[PDB]
Amino acid sequence: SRTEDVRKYVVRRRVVDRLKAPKIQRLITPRVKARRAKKAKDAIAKVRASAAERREYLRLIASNRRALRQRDHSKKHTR
Amino acid sequence: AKKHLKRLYAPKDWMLSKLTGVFAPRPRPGPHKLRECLPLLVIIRNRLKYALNAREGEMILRQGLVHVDNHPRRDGKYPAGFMDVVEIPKTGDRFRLMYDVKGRFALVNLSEAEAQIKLMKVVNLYTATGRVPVAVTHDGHRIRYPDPHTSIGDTIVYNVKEKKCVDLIKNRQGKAVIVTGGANRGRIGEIVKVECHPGAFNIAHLKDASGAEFATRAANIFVIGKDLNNLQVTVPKQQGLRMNVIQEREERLIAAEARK
Amino acid sequence: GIVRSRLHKRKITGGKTKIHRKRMKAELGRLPANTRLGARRVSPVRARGGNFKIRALRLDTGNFAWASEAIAHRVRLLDVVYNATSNELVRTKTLVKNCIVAVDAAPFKRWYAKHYGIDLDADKYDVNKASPKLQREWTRRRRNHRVEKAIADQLREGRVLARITSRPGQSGRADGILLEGAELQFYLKRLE
Amino acid sequence: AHAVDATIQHEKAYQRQTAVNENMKHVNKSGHIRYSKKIGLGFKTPAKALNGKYIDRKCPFTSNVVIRGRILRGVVHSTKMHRTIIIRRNYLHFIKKYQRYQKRHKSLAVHCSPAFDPKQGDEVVIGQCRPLSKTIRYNVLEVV
Amino acid sequence: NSSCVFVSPIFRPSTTKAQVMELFAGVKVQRLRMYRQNFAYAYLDSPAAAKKFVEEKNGTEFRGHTLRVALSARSLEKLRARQEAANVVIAAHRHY
RNA sequence: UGCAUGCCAGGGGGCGUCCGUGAUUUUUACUGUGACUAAAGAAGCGUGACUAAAGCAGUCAUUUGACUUGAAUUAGAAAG
RNA sequence: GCCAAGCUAAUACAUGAACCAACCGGGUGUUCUCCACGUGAGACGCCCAGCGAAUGAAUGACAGUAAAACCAAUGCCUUGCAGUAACACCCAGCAGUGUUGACUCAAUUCAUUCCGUGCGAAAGCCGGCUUGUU
Ligand SMILES: [Mg+2]
Ligand SMILES: [Mg+2]
Ligand SMILES: [Mg+2]
Ligand SMILES: [Mg+2]
Ligand SMILES: [Mg+2]
Repeated sequence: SRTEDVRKYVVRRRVVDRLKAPKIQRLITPRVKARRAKKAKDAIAKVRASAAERREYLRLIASNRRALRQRDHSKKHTR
Repeated sequence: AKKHLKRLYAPKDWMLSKLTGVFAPRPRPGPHKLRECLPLLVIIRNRLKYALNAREGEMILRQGLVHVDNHPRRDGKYPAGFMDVVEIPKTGDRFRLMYDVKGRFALVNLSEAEAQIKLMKVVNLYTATGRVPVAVTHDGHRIRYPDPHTSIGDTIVYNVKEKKCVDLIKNRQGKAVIVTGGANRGRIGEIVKVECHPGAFNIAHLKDASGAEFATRAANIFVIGKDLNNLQVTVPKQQGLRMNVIQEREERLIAAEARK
Repeated sequence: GIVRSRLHKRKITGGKTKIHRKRMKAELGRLPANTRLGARRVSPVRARGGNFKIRALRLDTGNFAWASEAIAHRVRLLDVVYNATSNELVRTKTLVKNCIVAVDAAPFKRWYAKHYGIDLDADKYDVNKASPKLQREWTRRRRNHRVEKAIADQLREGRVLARITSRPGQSGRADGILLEGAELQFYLKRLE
Repeated sequence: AHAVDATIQHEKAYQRQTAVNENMKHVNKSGHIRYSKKIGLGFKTPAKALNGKYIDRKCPFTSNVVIRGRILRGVVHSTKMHRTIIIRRNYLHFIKKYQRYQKRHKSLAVHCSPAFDPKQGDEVVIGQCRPLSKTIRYNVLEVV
Repeated sequence: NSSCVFVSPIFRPSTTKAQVMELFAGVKVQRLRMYRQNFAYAYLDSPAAAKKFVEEKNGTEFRGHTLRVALSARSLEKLRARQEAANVVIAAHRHY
């Protein structure tokens, strides 16, 4: 059944003494579970970092255009 | 493709003797061109003499003891070209690869907070997907959001540790440059004018500190500061000043006799 | 095999070239697709660099564009009626780029009713069932644009002439554009 | 939108440009849609290319052909091909041993767009382009 | 601090001028201006009246929309001062 | 994050940059400079590998190392 | 040089990951709430909106002259135009500005298409400690 350890039921062969037991593959441990979940967290963090980087760049572009708009308006007002 | 490099075909700046062996370390593709690079194995063995042969060079390099641009490199065929910061933490060396007045590769010793700064020449600008401006540098770096005033030919001073751009130096007349190719390689001068020839090669006319005028193609210049008195990077001892051959020979004879 | 090199060609002097190298894979050619009208049948071709071309052998559906409306629709190919290379390609129903084909006009007629509220034939789109926000939108669109007379006669008959824009032997697709303007009149004369 | 131009359409296939939709940025002086670009190297686009009816897929001003590489000068030698001309480049070659020159010439096949109409003996400026035929590697850019 | 208040969202194409005054019932509003950007500028009578108007309107639902209100730095007397300067050149423009 | 914008005024000329329109439009050879251009080989600077053909090394203190060592410069047709 | 039958792996092969999780657009409903007696406004519902590829449409600039009226719509000013990037809220500057000597190029928006001949976080491995459903 699920939620049951499988290492206990692994077939062991003895030679004449060594008990030969195969290594269990696809045994997802809590260590492996944390490793898998970290990959998804890193991926979503990366795209959010680039989205924040795009926002800052767009702010710089817009602010520079705004400053030039404010410069000539003040010059026209002082004209 | 070609995997080998004959020693006679290797660049002369590597200073490999023609009688020592048939082959030279073939530089792998990477940040710098094969003809304009200095392989890590050459640096650790022939330049620094930390390794007596290639076997000890691989032992040092494959351990990750050598850092280029704040990142360990385990490959002795790594290009490691111009204006690269090479540091060995186990010994604390921290030099930068530059050109002397002869055009040979020079290991300019760096200090703390100077090994964090690298100068990159912008060779191409393009728009990536999502309307993202990207600048390609001379060492193969792609900057995802360069300064809006950046143009091809300008140089970006870059923080290798922080992985971000700190300032921009524009390619204009009156700025200090260093020649990275041709017969004038390693000379430092100030831009006087740029002869623009569409389709052909643009010609830059420069003048050094002494006052000598020399020219080169615009692709061989590398802006390094606002003017000759203000350089953002430390240059080798000669300060990019080419000396007369007759004068240099006499000085060496006088100095040699003075020592003895 | 098939080569695209100039070694076998005569020089401009008429002299023969003495070839001193064997044929190279980098200069190969391949057999033509000769794509015909029929149910879809393609064969991938592994090309230089590991990329794949789609050598279409039979095609009877394509994505055809109405340039003036700036839209496109997937329609079935009814016939091929003109080919500039030779009428033999028309006789065999060969699909190549720039060949004149007849396509189903029903999807374009359906979109015309949805966009402008006009029934050309007067499934069957009910224009009277549209919301009053849509009928008001029909008035704005109708005033600026009038349909071309030559296009409307084709749409009533059920088939409209079009020109193939894709290369079936290279991409495996049979995309095209509806003939309009002087181009439509040019080919109408050729087809009697 | 427009009627068929008989003087231009005599090719068994409809002649048209591929950069613009002619039966709809690039509007000529006669109020027609006609693609025309500006080539670099300080060469002016001829008025016929700007305001003309001809269709040429190999013209450097109204097609996708681009000019890059060498820019040469020559004299028109033959004008018997359709849209192609032969030019001559006469030069003196130096023989070192005799310290003297000899006259030499080369012949090049050049595509000529229907905007120049050169005559035998005229002198032209040509620019390098992609191979357009077996022997054509140059396009006429100017007629002097 | 100030007598002006910023009010949004006020959808002009869907409301009349008197319709938006209903939310201003009980207050003596001198000048009220409606804008294309779905907001309204209202000049009240006293700073205390404006202040007490924004501690009970922020978040309230008006005409099917939650209202966002805040004190505005615009001043009523500056509008009258600039208007005459604009008004004289309107008549001065006729003189050219 | 308006955390921004301006603070001698003026006219008048001097320029940089890009585009448009205009000279009844001037090149080529030669020659002077400059640019670009792998080594090996050739020429050549320096250097007692015991000399030399070579090589690009080594030298000097006596040191837990100096020389911020050296390995310079040329020619290399024609065409571009 | 070779069959046939029995086992058993994967970073071989195949399959497959909703919520967490955004910004932005297009097409629509005989949907409702308001304004005017329709270049109306706003909610909600539905259909789609990733990289790359295909066809079509549009962008990829400007740079050869100085002022007035009139109509319609809409901005503001007040109850007639001074003057002002643009935008009908939730972003009051979240690109009005790619590059080249030159592009049908880079990149963006819209419509439709991709059918095996594309696109996993290899459903992978190993280390340290503090030993950790971040
Ligand atoms: Mg495993
Ligand atoms: Mg080029
Ligand atoms: Mg695999
Ligand atoms: Mg542009
Ligand atoms: Mg452009």
